[PDB]
Amino acid sequence: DIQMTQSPSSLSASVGDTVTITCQANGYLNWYQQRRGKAPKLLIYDGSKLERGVPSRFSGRRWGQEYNLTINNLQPEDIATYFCQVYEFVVPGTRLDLKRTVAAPSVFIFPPSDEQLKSGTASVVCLLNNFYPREAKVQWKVDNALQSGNSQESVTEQDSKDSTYSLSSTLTLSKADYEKHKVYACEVTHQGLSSPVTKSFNRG
Amino acid sequence: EHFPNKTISFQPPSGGDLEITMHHFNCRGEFFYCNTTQLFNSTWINSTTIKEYNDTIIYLPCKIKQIINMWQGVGQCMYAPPIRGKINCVSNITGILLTRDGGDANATNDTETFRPGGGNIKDNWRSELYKYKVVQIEPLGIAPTKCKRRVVE
Amino acid sequence: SVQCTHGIKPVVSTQLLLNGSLAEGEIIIRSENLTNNAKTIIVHLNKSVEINC
Amino acid sequence: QVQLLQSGAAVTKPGASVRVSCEASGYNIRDYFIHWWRQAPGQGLQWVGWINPKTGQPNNPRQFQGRVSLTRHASWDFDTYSFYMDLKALRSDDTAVYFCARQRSDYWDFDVWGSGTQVTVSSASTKGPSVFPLAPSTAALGCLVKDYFPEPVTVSWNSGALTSGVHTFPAVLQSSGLYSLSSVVTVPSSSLGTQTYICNVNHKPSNTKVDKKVEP
Ligand SMILES: *[C@@H]1O[C@H](CO)[C@@H](O[C@@H]2O[C@H](CO)[C@@H](O[C@@H]3O[C@H](CO[C@H]4O[C@H](CO[C@H]5O[C@H](CO)[C@@H](O)[C@H](O)[C@@H]5O)[C@@H](O)[C@H](O[C@H]5O[C@H](CO)[C@@H](O)[C@H](O)[C@@H]5O)[C@@H]4O)[C@@H](O)[C@H](O[C@H]4O[C@H](CO)[C@@H](O)[C@H](O)[C@@H]4O)[C@@H]3O)[C@H](O)[C@H]2NC(C)=O)[C@H](O)[C@H]1NC(C)=O
Ligand SMILES: *[C@@H]1O[C@H](CO)[C@@H](O[C@@H]2O[C@H](CO)[C@@H](O)[C@H](O)[C@H]2NC(C)=O)[C@H](O)[C@H]1NC(C)=O
Ligand SMILES: *[C@@H]1O[C@H](CO)[C@@H](O[C@@H]2O[C@H](CO)[C@@H](O)[C@H](O)[C@H]2NC(C)=O)[C@H](O)[C@H]1NC(C)=O
Ligand SMILES: *[C@@H]1O[C@H](CO)[C@@H](O[C@@H]2O[C@H](CO)[C@@H](O)[C@H](O)[C@H]2NC(C)=O)[C@H](O)[C@H]1NC(C)=O
Ligand SMILES: *[C@@H]1O[C@H](CO)[C@@H](O[C@@H]2O[C@H](CO)[C@@H](O)[C@H](O)[C@H]2NC(C)=O)[C@H](O)[C@H]1NC(C)=O
Ligand SMILES: *[C@@H]1O[C@H](CO)[C@@H](O)[C@H](O)[C@H]1NC(C)=O
Ligand SMILES: *[C@@H]1O[C@H](CO)[C@@H](O)[C@H](O)[C@H]1NC(C)=O
Ligand SMILES: *[C@@H]1O[C@H](CO)[C@@H](O)[C@H](O)[C@H]1NC(C)=O
Ligand SMILES: *[C@@H]1O[C@H](CO)[C@@H](O)[C@H](O)[C@H]1NC(C)=O
Repeated sequence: DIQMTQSPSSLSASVGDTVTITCQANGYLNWYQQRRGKAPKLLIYDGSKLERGVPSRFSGRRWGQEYNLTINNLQPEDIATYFCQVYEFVVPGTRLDLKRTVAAPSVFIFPPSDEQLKSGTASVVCLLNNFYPREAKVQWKVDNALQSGNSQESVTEQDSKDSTYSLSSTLTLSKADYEKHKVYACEVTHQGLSSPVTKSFNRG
Repeated sequence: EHFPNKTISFQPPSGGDLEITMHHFNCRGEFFYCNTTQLFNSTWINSTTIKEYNDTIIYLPCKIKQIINMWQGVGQCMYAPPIRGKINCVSNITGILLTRDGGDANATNDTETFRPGGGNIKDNWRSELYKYKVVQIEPLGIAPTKCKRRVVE
Repeated sequence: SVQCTHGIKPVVSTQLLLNGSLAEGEIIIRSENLTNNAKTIIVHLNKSVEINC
Repeated sequence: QVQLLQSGAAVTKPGASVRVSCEASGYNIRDYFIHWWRQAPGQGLQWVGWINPKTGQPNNPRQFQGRVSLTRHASWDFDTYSFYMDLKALRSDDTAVYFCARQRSDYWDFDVWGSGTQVTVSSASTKGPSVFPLAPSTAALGCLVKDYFPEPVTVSWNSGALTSGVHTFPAVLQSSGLYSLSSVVTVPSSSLGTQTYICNVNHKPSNTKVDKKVEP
């Protein structure tokens, strides 16, 4: 009968900032920090108690049913995921990044090479570079017709200096529809960009 | 009562040593390991109706061991000699040791499964020493009173 | 208050308590914490079920 | 000190069985429960079960019950324990990273975790990839790698000379059952037409190395 929740899991703070994450559980709760694809490390056990070999900035508040994790004067290596653990129930956690790095994405379009079609495989990609936040709505139009299910999307890690992301969306189409027309566009709307930016290419 | 809105279902032990998966005990020097799987699986969904049956006797098969390592790494290993004749014990069952199976979050179909066995040997003695606490008597008390010690002249 | 306990049999068993002392009121379910599956549950009965081996 | 060393990654076929190992050597191993967690791709951890080192008694949830089987094997004097997970009937949704954690107290706090064992189950055994260039029109340009198995493949430019501005996207598992990715680097627009750029891919499990020039 253990009910637990987690923060909206999308929050951004700059370097040297203070951040708090809240959980609402009804059992012995612990606070773990996990990196990308790494063994998670325990930070706090029993709500507030601090573990040996942990930076002093982490602290815990046990009030009511709410558990608070507070991190002070954030360092660049603390950008990770954090989750609160109860006996056998674990929430996915929260996502961390740096704020105020809003920018218009750089749009790149690359038509499939001629030697790719010789194997009977068609793959069209629209590249997004230097954009923030990560959440971007990428829509594919084949002459103003939405394509669903045939696109694979990935986002690179937050780079060290610019703290910007880059997205790759691959659209897979049949040979018949790609070679029959000329113009194809992958327009993306982003909070960073002020106007719809589209990249084109001339066959020649 | 402790699990209000779920059905209670027993299941046999899921693995481990032979001292865990099978009811282990002793008679006259011979060490018995009884199966006990007919005692420990069933389902109790809602007690919708009372089901009447006929009298039955449950026969649990039992193995017998001689090289006994009672305590895993602290007790001396022992070899129990065979006992001549026929062995017969009549004993009481005054308790059960269960272990709840862990639950998940994505989907709990209102069921809880308890499998017998589990615990260490200490739980066989907590069942007896749960009423008792040892205390130390402090028989020296100090309280104010209107009496004063007669000072000698 | 007592000077010392009742008779305690050192009988050793694994899945079912044998030769024990019956509960007085009813079935009593005892565990260190009932919301921690790593903790064993002791169900102590108020009426014996003889086992004949 | 504690050294919860875990075995390496495993790749098998659906319907097979994989035994994931875990080794503990640097403490009083008999007094702490060893739990097993699994992590789906890009998802939070998930409970699998705990095993008592003294008696070997496991405990698994409903969905995992019947398939998974946790086991331990002690040394001659219990100074070194080995913990194994036999996961019978490997189905599609079993591609996950597996951790052997060590419970420390009654709060279920795990101070020590294992390194991890990536277990993936599918057909299409190890094979060479297909490399596709991107025709150029500061800007960015790169190569694409397709239909390789299994991970990983690394793309290097100019034979281990250029690594600035590289954006190697994480690989994606398509419906076919193979792996693909695209690696692009930034380069000034004046360098195009004057510099020769090559992308080199090394696929150790398939022992295939492919270097391809990118030209307009
Ligand atoms: C198995 O393990 C689990 C742990 O995993 C364990 O769970 C504990 O269970 C006990 C009892 O079931 C819990 O204790 C109770 O906690 C109640 C809530 O405590 C909170 O609220 C206190 C008051 O805050 C008021 O205001 C807030 C909003 O601000 C509101 O939400 C609250 O409801 C409340 O109205 C607060 O003081 C308390 O803080 C605790 O911790 C701090 C730091 O450790 C300490 O300084 C405090 O003094 C306090 O202990 C917490 O924030 C609480 O209301 C309740 O109090 C009743 O009993 C006392 C004593 O009888 C009376 O004086 C009081 O008037 C109430 O009648 C009681 O304290 C405990 O919180 C659980 N722990 C966890 C982690 O979940 C199980 O018990 C275990 N099972 C077994 C069998 O052992
Ligand atoms: C206790 O007895 C039961 C049967 O009453 C055993 O359960 C069988 O175990 C075998 C071993 O693989 C299975 O093939 C059977 O399907 C099981 N069920 C039946 C009805 O036979 C159980 O294994 C015994 N206990 C131990 C520890 O062996
Ligand atoms: C097994 O249980 C039975 C019944 O619970 C016991 O029989 C009674 O035990 C009490 C002990 O409190 C005696 O006072 C009674 O005289 C016994 N007989 C009856 C008819 O009540 C029996 O003693 C138990 N066996 C052991 C070895 O303890
Ligand atoms: C042992 O304890 C059980 C409680 O679990 C008793 O069962 C109750 O018996 C009364 C008899 O008046 C019934 O009215 C209740 O409905 C029973 N409870 C349940 C949950 O079935 C039982 O009587 C006790 N036996 C002895 C000898 O003390
Ligand atoms: C314990 O078991 C023994 C033998 O298994 C029982 O003694 C036999 O009980 C049966 C029951 O029908 C009789 O037919 C036999 O005549 C008895 N003697 C022999 C030598 O077999 C004994 O009664 C059992 N005890 C209890 C309390 O059930
Ligand atoms: C602590 O938790 C409370 C909820 O009880 C929340 O309102 C608050 O923002 C958290 N942080 C601080 C610093 O109080
Ligand atoms: C739980 O069981 C009680 C008694 O059987 C019943 O009244 C109640 O509706 C059930 N459900 C909940 C959520 O309490
Ligand atoms: C009890 O035994 C098995 C144990 O798994 C269970 O599946 C079955 O439904 C029950 N009854 C019989 C007769 O086996
Ligand atoms: C002893 O021998 C058994 C069977 O030959 C084997 O399983 C075990 O690993 C050996 N070593 C120890 C320490 O038991």
